[PDB]
Amino acid sequence: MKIPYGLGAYTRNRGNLPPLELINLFVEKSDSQGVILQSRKALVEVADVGAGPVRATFQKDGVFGGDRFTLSGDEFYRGATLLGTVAGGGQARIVSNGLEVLVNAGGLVYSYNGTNFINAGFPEAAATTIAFTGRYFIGLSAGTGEWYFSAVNNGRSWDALDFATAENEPDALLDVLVLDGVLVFFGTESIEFWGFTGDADLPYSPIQQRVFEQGIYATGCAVRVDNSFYWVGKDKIVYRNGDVPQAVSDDGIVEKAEGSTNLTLFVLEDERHKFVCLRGDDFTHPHDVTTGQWCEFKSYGRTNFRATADFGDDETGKIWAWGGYDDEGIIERLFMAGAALEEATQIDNIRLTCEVGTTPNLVGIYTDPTLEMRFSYDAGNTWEDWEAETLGAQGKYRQRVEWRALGMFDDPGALFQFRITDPVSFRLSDVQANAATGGRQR
Amino acid sequence: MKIPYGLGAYTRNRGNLPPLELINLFVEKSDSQGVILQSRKALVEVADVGAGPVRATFQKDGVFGGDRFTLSGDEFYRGATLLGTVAGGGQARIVSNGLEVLVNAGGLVYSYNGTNFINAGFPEAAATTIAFTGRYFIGLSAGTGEWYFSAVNNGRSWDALDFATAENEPDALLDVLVLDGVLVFFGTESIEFWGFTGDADLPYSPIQQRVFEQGIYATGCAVRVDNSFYWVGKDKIVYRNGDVPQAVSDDGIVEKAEGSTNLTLFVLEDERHKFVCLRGDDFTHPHDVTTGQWCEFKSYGRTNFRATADFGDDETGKIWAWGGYDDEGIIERLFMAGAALEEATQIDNIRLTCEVGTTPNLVGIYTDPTLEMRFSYDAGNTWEDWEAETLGAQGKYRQRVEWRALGMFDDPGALFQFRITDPVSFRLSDVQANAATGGRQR
Amino acid sequence: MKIPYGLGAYTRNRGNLPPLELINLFVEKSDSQGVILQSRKALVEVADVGAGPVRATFQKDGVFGGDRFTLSGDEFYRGATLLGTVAGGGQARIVSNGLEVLVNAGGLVYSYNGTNFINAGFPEAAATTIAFTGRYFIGLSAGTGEWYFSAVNNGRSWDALDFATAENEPDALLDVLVLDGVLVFFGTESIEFWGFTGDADLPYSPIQQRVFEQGIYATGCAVRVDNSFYWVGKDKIVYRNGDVPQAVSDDGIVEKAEGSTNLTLFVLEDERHKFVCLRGDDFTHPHDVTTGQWCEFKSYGRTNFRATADFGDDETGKIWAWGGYDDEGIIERLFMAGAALEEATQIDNIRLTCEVGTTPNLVGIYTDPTLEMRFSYDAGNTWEDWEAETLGAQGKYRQRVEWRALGMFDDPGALFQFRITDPVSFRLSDVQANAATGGRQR
Amino acid sequence: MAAELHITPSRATSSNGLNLDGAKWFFYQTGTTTPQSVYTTAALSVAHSNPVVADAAGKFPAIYFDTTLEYRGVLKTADEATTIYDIDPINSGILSVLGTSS
Amino acid sequence: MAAELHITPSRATSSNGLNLDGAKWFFYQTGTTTPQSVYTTAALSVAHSNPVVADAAGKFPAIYFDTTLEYRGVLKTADEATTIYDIDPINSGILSVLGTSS
Amino acid sequence: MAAELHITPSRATSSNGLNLDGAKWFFYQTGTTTPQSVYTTAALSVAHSNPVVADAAGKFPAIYFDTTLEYRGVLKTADEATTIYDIDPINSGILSVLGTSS
Repeated sequence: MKIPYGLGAYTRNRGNLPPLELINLFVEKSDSQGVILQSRKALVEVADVGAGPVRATFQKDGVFGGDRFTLSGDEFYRGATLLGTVAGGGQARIVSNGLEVLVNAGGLVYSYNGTNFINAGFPEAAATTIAFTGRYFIGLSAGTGEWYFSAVNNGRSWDALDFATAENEPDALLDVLVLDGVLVFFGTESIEFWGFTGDADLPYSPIQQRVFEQGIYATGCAVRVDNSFYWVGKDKIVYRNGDVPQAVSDDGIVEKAEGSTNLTLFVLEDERHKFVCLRGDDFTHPHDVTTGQWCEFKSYGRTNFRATADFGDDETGKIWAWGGYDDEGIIERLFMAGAALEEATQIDNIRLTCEVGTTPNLVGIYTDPTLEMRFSYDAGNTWEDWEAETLGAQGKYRQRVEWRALGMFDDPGALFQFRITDPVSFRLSDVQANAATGGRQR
Repeated sequence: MKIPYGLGAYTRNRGNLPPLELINLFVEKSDSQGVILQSRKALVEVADVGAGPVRATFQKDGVFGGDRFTLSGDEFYRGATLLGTVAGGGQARIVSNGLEVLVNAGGLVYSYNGTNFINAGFPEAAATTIAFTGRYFIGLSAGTGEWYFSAVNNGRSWDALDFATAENEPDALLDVLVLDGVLVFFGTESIEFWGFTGDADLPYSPIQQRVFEQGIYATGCAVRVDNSFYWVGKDKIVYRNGDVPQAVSDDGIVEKAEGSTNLTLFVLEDERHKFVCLRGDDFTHPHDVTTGQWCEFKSYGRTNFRATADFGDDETGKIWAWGGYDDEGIIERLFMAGAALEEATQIDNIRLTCEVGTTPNLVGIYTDPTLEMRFSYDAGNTWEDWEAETLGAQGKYRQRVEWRALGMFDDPGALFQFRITDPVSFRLSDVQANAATGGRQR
Repeated sequence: MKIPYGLGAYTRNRGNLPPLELINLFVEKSDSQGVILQSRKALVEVADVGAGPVRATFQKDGVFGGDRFTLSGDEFYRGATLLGTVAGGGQARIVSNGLEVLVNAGGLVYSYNGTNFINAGFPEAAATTIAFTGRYFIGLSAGTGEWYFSAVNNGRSWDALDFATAENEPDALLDVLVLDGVLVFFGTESIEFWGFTGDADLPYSPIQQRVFEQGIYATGCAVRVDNSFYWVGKDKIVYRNGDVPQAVSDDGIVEKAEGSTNLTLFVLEDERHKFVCLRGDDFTHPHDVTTGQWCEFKSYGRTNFRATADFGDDETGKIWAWGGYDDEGIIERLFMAGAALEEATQIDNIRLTCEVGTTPNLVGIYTDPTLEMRFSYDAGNTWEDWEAETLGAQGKYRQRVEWRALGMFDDPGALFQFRITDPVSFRLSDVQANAATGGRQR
Repeated sequence: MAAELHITPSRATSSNGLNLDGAKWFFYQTGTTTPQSVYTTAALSVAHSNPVVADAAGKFPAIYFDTTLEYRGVLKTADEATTIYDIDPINSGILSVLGTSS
Repeated sequence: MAAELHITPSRATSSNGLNLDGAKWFFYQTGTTTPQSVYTTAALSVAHSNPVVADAAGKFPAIYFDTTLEYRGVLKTADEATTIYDIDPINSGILSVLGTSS
Repeated sequence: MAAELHITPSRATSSNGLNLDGAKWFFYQTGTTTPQSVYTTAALSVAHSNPVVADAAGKFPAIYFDTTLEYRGVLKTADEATTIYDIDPINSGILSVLGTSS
């Protein structure tokens, strides 16, 4: 037959629901097989800077030849040169138009040019965010404030009379985003839209009847994923822009986001897989955007998958990319397959259709990966011992992975759990409950 | 029965997926048969110019009587006359309104008239592209720049004060395209739209809220296929214009485009088959536009199917068209047919319904084309020996092509592979797994 | 049973595809029977003028009492009066508002009034087309040109300063069409739209973002069929106006249009059947517009079905209409019925449900029409002898037309072919493969 | 300066231990099943037939390739059946590989 | 321009004239007895198992090396005994020898 | 970067299927019938005898050439008769061909 294996990371603890979940495995389509589970690529080391938690990084091709701008700890690094220091704050941001590279924290705005790095001179003390690059530079004043704007392509000279107040949020302002020629201002209470005017004194004007009522949660909770954007909202429900804002988070992501009092959003780029990660206290649930299914990234030996607004680390000052396998030591990959059964059965067999015997190792302990499975009764509230089967050496492309002496299942549903914790790449297409016995040397 | 043969070129190497693919065969509809595979026409020799890699060609009917303008190597050829030289650059382009023929590289703009060929006098040194013909001539300045425009129908006299800056991309500009009366400017970061004003000082004006966020990859990655156009994007995902930009590339085209650091796009014209080729380091995947299925063109004995922005060669200075057969020596044509099987079977037969015995040869070695097939186990990771059957001589329209002693298939799926490498035209409608034996002399 | 007989004229010679086709038979709906094939009416003689190929004709009811204006050979005929001569050219056109009748060729514009016929005085030498009648007269200058306009309702007095240039096609202009108050100008490269202004100096203005990229093929390739219009395009794919231009030609019409270097379009009026004929070197494929299916009109003993932009002949100077039967001598009518078979069968019978025994002849050789059918093997690449059955005399409304000793069909499909070449009207509703034997004197 | 290794040539033998006679190597192009020529001497002048034959004990004669173009060979018996070997690049390209890459 | 010589491949046979089945080539590193990979295709993509097996008559499949690194091979029977051949540089270095010397 | 093909070495067998013992390869100069040396190791240091012998089953030892100079080999039985093979350029010149031409 064919047992329905779970495609999402659904663990709800309101009731004692059966926790079908994915670990380091996401869903995509194919053409030879129908629906497939694929592995997560291991992490590498690309660029190393001075130690400390990396907060925000930046590099392009048309600015300064491609020099890597980072904010590690409390101070810059342009390559390995020190370039002064930054005041302390909450969330960082790097803005540039090619002739000058700005930076931010909760405290101050620091500009840069060919050889100097001093204060840009924001028209008051504090600042929240800076967004825009191509024509102006737009800053957000902390507290009950407005947004200021500089001169054309000149972030080193601000002005006090160049501002524009908002008229719908009395509490604060937290984030700003450039979606089109228009602007998007995130309040703590409402969301406004401000189009481009084309004047000299005031260059922007509001759109009248476009106000969303779900204000942003914090200062780092808005990502331009696509032609439109995402945010988090005053409550922990990740939304999506449209005619009306629709919601993409369901149960089991919403009730888990309350325990973390810190929530961020960022993208991770894969080849046509734009993940949208929701980083919290320990979890990291990336919402895939092409086939929209929640999954779970978890790095080994730690409390959370290490990442930030880019591929930087949260510790020791490291930046990487995706590449290869066998670099992070152990990559755990776990999936679920259940029956929702009602009558007493005789499960004589269980079967996987994975990729078989393509490990590149011949010396060492990883010449046979040996995944292992685990029975359960009573909807996964208690478990049984592991049963491990090998995956074969290299070149043995014909090796069935099966278990043959399972027994009886008197349950509201038989519920299995598979795991491989090993640097070998892993694939899965289908499972089979009961099959027959034919063969020619396999 | 009827075995599902593959309609696309799906070879993904993330997992060890079964690689069903087409070689020199594309899919179209019909009315007598349902769905058909058809061959690729052989290449000819039409016009020959001086040697070197042909970069860009041009001919029409309402300009200069139809004289073939080409850029072979480092210098022009108008027919066989030399017409000066061109500076070195990245991607070429030929623009004309009938009274003057421009050209470009990465370096300079060279105009032409009845008898002279000298510098057009771009208002600064470098240039990226020229597009427009009918009213103005529009040039793109290299670096962090804008676009300049000439006088009406006068490409030989530019001006320094005739420009218009952009306001959304700070990095660069790479490509320009004339879709309608409007213009389309491809930045490295965003895509803008600029309509036609009708003034004298500034003749173009922007459209406010139409900004796409996927900037072009390079300078040669935008093709006006249809009423709308295509591009490649900052990542390797070929898009398509609409209300929102949708994507047309899937897995197995995206992960293969990373290995090539050079990507182009062009059209090949067939009778109601507008192919859109993605040329890379070795591959050429043409996206058909009427029945949108990826396939693969591969010329023999080489590393890539030889073509450019038109039917010119990448070597020795040759230009052709489509015509006939038996010109390129050997044309390989390969397709796949698989079962996705689960139980042990007895495949006693396999059958093709092709076109049979219509070769025009009577002398020589090609009087019997003799295609050949190949078994596989273990999802195509290893293969078996060929089994060849003839196709019959000319006039024998009744010849079944079958194999009769196959055996047992204990697999996740039986998976076959057929090939004919021969100048005879080839057709395929259906296959049959198991059939019966009737007949009257066939 | 019921064998699917073909409804279109599908003959593709890319592969050696089974050529199901219609000859002088088109498809319409009904209510008593479901789907029916009906005959083509014979041609008559209505008006005869001086000899030569008729190029363009014209008559109405509100101009000059209804006098037939024709251009036979090189000179007019108003009835049988000579009315001067015309210069030589490519495609003719007759334009009138009631007080004056214009004409054209590739060369000159000739006006007319109550008693005089002299030169209208186009503001330069050559002209391509004239369209508009009710307010102005609009002419198209040959070469790289624009369109001129005359005074109000005065085609005999043009002016040199009355013109308006185009801004998107640099090559040429070929055709013009009045669809609404707006105008449609066909370039060799693009298609423009020009609305009505209401001024005195310049009376027309362009629509900004409506540009089609498929320019017309020649000067006679645009027909106002309906509320919208058709054209042919730079390649041989007949299109159709809409939001975006969709295509109506498929394979087997496109690959046949390349062999003819001359392509025209016109309408033939039937009672609620507006045919759109594509005339070429030998073919004439009329696209029906209500039930859109391609068919084929072929006159006997010749190389092409004789017609032009109206019902005029291409030779000897004749004009007709539709009427009756038994006028053109022999009308061939041919249709196809195939099985797409896979297993060896025993076809013991074959059956038609036609109209039976309604011939009006009692003397002569046509008292029994006697259609005949023809076997085939090997997808129609070779055939067999005819088997003829009579249709019965007049008044015998009960006569089955069947063949009883067919035999075995070991094929990729049994494939039959029927033909009647006889002035009797012909109908077909259904066919039957195997039937039973009941009856009372029939 | 470098050591070239020697391999003793074999005979055309069947699935059993017995020797075969009249075995035929068919030499082709790269992957196309179109016949190419095979030369008999140290130089590249005299080409013998493309279906070669062996002796009564299964001795093939001296077989030399042209290293600027690829090859493909099979084995058949006298009745044109029971394909023994099939090797798709049966030649090792010395000049044709170094001339296109490396 | 140059003539490449052809050698017909043999079977795995014992000390007598009989053929062996299940014979195993063990391919190693240069002199270290550490297992390396051996590829099955014209390219260097798909690597089959390092202990290879033959057919019931002693047919080994298509065996291709990587010429930028040395090899060493042996033969054993099914019972892992009676070492038939042992050749220490069993590969002939085309690129790996010209890249270090000459 | 390039694929080197493998050929299993054969034994010294007669016209029948039986194996021969004491078979002798005589290695010569290019075409002159003058004896040259044949080395036994991976390097080019220790040269064994030019008339080589096989085992009781027909196993020849590891035979290595010197690629800067041509060779020519034959086969004989123990009684110095019944010449089995004779190949005039039995070596494939890697360095000696590229050093004079190409």
